[PDB]
Amino acid sequence: DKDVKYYTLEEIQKHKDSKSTWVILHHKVYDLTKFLEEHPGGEEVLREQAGGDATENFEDVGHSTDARELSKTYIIGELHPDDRSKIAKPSETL
Repeated sequence: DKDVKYYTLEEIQKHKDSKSTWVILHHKVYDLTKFLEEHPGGEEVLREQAGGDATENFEDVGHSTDARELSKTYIIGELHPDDRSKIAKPSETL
């Protein structure tokens, strides 16, 4: 409600251990901890790209033109602008 919650890619990569699961959908960190079983599909399918690159594995699924907007109420941030100043050249590395 103020701020970008710019989360570093290190931070997000921890979030798949037990409960806390975040999933990234076009330079946006979506928190889906309270959307695992609540997701109409299963649970583990979100976890398949927890703490990283869920983009390609989400837009491709082509959800709808109503539900993908709903994700915005679950945006907890986006890629930290240091690292994301570097997407420009992926050369990611590393």
